[PDB]
Amino acid sequence: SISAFQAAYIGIEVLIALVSVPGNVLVIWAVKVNQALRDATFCFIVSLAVADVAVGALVIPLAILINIGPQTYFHTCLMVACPVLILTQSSILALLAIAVDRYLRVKIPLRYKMVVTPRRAAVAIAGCWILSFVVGLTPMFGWNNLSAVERAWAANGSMGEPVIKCEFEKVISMEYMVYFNFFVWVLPPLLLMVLIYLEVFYLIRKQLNKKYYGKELKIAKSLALILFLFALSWLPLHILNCITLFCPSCHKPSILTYIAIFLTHGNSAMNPIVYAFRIQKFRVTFLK
Amino acid sequence: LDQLRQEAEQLKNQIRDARKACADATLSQITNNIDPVGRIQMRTRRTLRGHLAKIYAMHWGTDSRLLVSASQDGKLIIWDSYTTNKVHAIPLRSSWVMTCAYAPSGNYVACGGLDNICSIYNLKTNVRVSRELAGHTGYLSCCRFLDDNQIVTSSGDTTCALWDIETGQQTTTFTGHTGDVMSLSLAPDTRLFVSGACDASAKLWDVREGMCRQTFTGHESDINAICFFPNGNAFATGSDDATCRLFDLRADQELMTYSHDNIICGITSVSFSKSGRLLLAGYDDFNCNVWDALKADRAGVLAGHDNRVSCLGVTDDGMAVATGSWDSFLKIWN
Amino acid sequence: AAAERSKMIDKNLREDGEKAAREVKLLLLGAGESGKNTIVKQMKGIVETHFTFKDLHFKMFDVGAQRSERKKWIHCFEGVTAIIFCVALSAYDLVMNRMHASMKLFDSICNNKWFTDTSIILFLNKKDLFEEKITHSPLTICFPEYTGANKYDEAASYIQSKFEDLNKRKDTKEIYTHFTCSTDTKNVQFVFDAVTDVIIKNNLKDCGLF
Amino acid sequence: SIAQARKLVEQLKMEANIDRIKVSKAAADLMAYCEAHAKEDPLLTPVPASENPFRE
Ligand SMILES: Nc1scc(-c2cc(C(F)(F)F)cc(C(F)(F)F)c2)c1C(=O)c1ccc(Cl)cc1
Ligand SMILES: Nc1ncnc2c1ncn2[C@@H]1O[C@H](CO)[C@@H](O)[C@H]1O
Repeated sequence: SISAFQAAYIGIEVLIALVSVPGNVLVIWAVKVNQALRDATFCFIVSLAVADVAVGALVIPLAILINIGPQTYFHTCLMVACPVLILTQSSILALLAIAVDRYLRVKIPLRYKMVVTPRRAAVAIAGCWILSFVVGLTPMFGWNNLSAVERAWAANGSMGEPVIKCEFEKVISMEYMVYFNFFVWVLPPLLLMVLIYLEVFYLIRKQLNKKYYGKELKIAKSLALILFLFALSWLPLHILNCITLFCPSCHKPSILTYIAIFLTHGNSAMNPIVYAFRIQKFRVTFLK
Repeated sequence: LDQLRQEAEQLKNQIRDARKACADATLSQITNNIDPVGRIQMRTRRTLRGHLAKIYAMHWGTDSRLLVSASQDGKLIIWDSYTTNKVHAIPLRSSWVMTCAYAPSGNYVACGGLDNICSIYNLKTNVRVSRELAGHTGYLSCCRFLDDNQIVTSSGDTTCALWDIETGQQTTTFTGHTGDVMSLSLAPDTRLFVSGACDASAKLWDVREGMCRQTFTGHESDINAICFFPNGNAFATGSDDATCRLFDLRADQELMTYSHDNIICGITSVSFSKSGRLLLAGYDDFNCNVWDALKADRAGVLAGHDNRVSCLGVTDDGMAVATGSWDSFLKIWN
Repeated sequence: AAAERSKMIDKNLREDGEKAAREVKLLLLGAGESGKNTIVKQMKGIVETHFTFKDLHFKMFDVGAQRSERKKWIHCFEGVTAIIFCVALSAYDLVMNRMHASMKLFDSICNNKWFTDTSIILFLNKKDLFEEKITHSPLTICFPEYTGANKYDEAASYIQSKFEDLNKRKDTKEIYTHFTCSTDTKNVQFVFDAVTDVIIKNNLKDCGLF
Repeated sequence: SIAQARKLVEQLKMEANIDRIKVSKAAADLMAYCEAHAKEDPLLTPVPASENPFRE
């Protein structure tokens, strides 16, 4: 039995899915039909597109399945909820990898392609995906609400495995989502991207001061738009998780949580239009 | 200077009347009755990967298995096309190559370009330069082996030359073109060759007498490519005016034009299949078009490259065509 | 085996092909008596000059020897990092004019099909010989429409403005104009600085920032 | 310019005296070659997989 705002949330989520799966598969298709896009930067961008097409196709239906909340065994609900964390963390670490790649293109520009080879780009992509799998499988490594819900299952008087209404706050402990997901693997990626793009803009503006103000303002608008999309997507949901853990006698509506959830998932809709669509090689591949 | 040009003009008018005189029909109406070849859908059977810059030339060996390729990465690669194995990778002293050739014996390759040098490489010694044929004053645009001992060359200096490789001398020179010579093609019996130039003319040369027997005009712009019909009695040209034309030696005139209104790009390379029925041509529009050489309708398209087709060739046994491209790959089709 | 020979040869291809991909290739184009020769003395058919400056390998190809039409071999240099163009300032009166032929040459290479995205390094030469020859004759012999005081500074900046504004691709390529100096260090240094600016802007265009 | 022009005249002089055949005969000879070799042309009349060396 869905609510009134619950139906609007599922509608915005499937709208986000129908924007995020064709746009990201266009980026992957344009990489495959072109040979000049075999560089290191385009490996990072197709890694972001793989992570975001997995978000648009496998995190949207799992999030709607969690939000509807069917009566479900506990470990079945963990195996539903953990691919959400796996693939969304893959999105964040891919964004940090593109920022480090853009930082190396401006910092060491002459010896860039003898430092960042597609072999080293491939092990960096594998490192980001292995780290995202480690983070998302932590709530199946024994950090989960299972102890609290089994004590309530024993206090209820039922015997055996606890079967619950499968929601995200019921199987994933908020100590994981605040102390380990946000404060380690979401907020230091956001702070590193802010520091890197400040230094990228300083090095760009130092080279362009060696007709130029318009290009410098366009670069600053492009960098600030990228940082604003990451912050608007990932900070509202995690501020609400920090509110839930730190003030428990502290009320917030459920429509506010639904709004924050699809912001997190709609990061992956706006990724092919601010990362790959800004490249001129991608645009002349799109129209052909 | 006055009398000579008027006298020459009479000669031009007389040849035109003579050429028309024996034009009792056109190839198209003679060949209207035969069955059309129909659509040909050649698939890529191999993609030869390993060049790291534009490919400008290739040539099949006479064993129909080995082929040599020349690229602006400074490498001459010999491929075993059956296995995709690289047999040799020859490091070039100058990377600005425009042509390569495989000797019919399999013992030698040749290569050259903007260095104005035709370098001969002995494959049966690693492979080392055995001769650098010097003497052209413009870029080397084409070269073809009569045998291991002798190699005919074409050059941007408007001349062609026959070289004795052992002694290193131009033994016969071929002058008379008034523009850059871009391509040449050896007759099957190797006694004649034809050349194509940027004066929009083709010229038939007799190797041992050393002069031009016949000259074929008709194209509206540069001839980038030329290839003999397999019986040695005709040849085809490819031009920047987006047309191919078939020229007959004994009738001393054009027989057929191969073009489509929706084809506006230049032609870089042409070759006939073994029976002569198919004329395959490489185009600036990234595609290869396969023409029915007898009826001039397009029979098929080979669309597998991301940049200009710069070279192609059909095996001596007719089993395959290779295409080479500026996008750094070679593909084998049949 | 044959696949062992194929893999050893393929290893040498990737090794030597990236070793020759960290080297800046600079096409050198100029007119006759335009000062191409002086530049190659400073920094050290087709002649290729190789020099290493500040751990950067530069390959400079002087293709002026070829007398053949450019349209048949200019596509071999489509991948050059930049084009070094040498202009003789003193040759604005010499011989249909030499500077007008050099401007027509410049406006052909700049607005080529292959050079749309490749920046052009512009070198103006003989500025010392230009200083005496600007008093014996005005620039009205070269440019009739010129209306300026007969001093080196304004006239040089006017000839530089004439050479620059022939760039129809104002968005995609940049012309870097340097008057050649007697100091050997300075001329090579400008080339390194111009190439670095080209490499940085090429890196920025692959991000999507530029 | 005169010396080059005289050289051109001799070439055409040679070319003017040659024997030419009629296009009707010329075109027939080319068609006869194509028909006689049609079965030995693997690109015209494709061969079975096993016979084809590249993809058996
Ligand atoms: N993560 C971020 S950062 C900016 C937006 C955004 C918001 C809106 C909104 F209507 F909610 F205000 C609209 C759009 C736009 F793309 F439609 F313009 C983007 C989002 C999304 O979550 C998002 C929401 C819906 C869609 Cl389909 C695509 C993305
Ligand atoms: N409080 C929450 N309620 C529901 N889902 C949440 C919550 N916090 C995080 N998530 C999930 O975590 C993902 C990001 O790690 C989101 O896409 C969302 O599905």
